[PDB]
Order: sequence, then structure tokens, then C-alpha cells
Amino acid sequence: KLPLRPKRSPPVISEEAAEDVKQYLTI
Amino acid sequence: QDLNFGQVVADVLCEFLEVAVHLILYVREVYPVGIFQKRKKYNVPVQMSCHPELNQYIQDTLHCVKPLLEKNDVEKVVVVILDKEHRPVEKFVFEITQPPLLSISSDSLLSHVEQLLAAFILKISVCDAVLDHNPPGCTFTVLVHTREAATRNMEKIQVIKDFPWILADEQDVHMHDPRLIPLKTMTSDILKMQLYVEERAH
Repeated sequence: KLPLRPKRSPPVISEEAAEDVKQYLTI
Repeated sequence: QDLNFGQVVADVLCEFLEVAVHLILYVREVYPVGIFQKRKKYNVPVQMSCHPELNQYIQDTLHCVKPLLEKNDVEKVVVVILDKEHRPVEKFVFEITQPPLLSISSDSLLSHVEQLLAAFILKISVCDAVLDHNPPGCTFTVLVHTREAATRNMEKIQVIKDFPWILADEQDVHMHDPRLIPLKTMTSDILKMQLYVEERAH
């Protein structure tokens, strides 16, 4: 009947953290 | 020892679901666009997150699902978009059926399956043309529906240390009279799959 789900929630990604990702972790 | 096509299917589906989850997050704008980098999968354009923690969360989720897929105990995997109030606003439902007996052709299995999966990716890529823009501040979760005869699901799915699974609540799943957006269906020698979106009218 009811499904399973992860207990943990996915991360919160701020507008600022995204700029860091775009700067260092993209090609 | 010998090959196990149930495992082959599980590997193909986990690889595909990772790409699909990433692309859903992009096209539904669940996270800032800046984290995504355009890439090629199944010979079609895709958008992959480069955020380390998000990628590990998605991979941890699918590592737990893989053994259930290998045993054909998964009925559907669902990517749920939740609003600030924790209420589902969109549900991308992957209905998965592995026939009890497979009849496998000899000429390039994976290549044929990958061509069929590329159509799912293309559909997801343009599903925003018919879905209403989600409210600000949405998050996502993944729901795994197991087959009625599946046994010891709660123990079998706890593959990863410090990544526990729990039974979902009614509030996690229920939508009142949602719209249905069929995206793509496929049949192959090793798996049948349907993808559709359930969208809250709100």
C-alpha cells in the first residue's frame, strides 16, 4: 500500500552555493 | 558464475533513473540552474547537477533501490515535487515491469534499450511546455512502491550506512484529482516501463 522513502531530506542549495558550483565544478 | 539479466536491468534502470532525476530537477527548477552542466546521455542532451552533496543523495537513494530492482520487487519509482507545506505538487511516476520470462535477441541488447530510454529523456526535457510553473521553494523526495509479494523490504532497502528508509505517510503521497500527463512508454526484451506525471491542479 504505502511506499518507502528516504528518512533524510535532500540538501538545500542557496543561490550562492550554486555560483560556487558553477565556478569550480563545471567544465 | 553466470550472467543475471535481472541485475543487468537493475543496472540500466539505476543509471537511467539518476539521469532522469537530475533532468527533472532541472526542468522543474527545483534548484538554482547554476549547478547544472549540459552533457550527453543516450546520445541526447541532458542536464547533470555538479553539486556534490545533491549527487551523493541521489546516488545513495538509487544504490538502495538497485537490489529491489534486481529481484523485480519494485512496482514504481516516483520522484515527488513537494511545496513549502510538504504537500505533493507534481509526481513523476516510473512504472516498472520485468516480464517473468524474457526472450532476448542476440543483436546488441543495451544499444536497443538505450535508444528507447533516450525517448523518455527527450519527453522530460519538454514536459515544462504543458505543466504549470511550480510555486517557489519546492523540494523533492523519492518514493518506492514495492510489489505485494515482496518480503522484508524494509531490511532489503537499507543498503547504505546512515541513509535509512521509512514508510511514507498519507500526506507524502496523496493528491486530490490530479491531472495526468503521459510522457512515454516502452517495451523491450528485458523490461517494460511507463513514465507519466501527476500534476496538482492547484
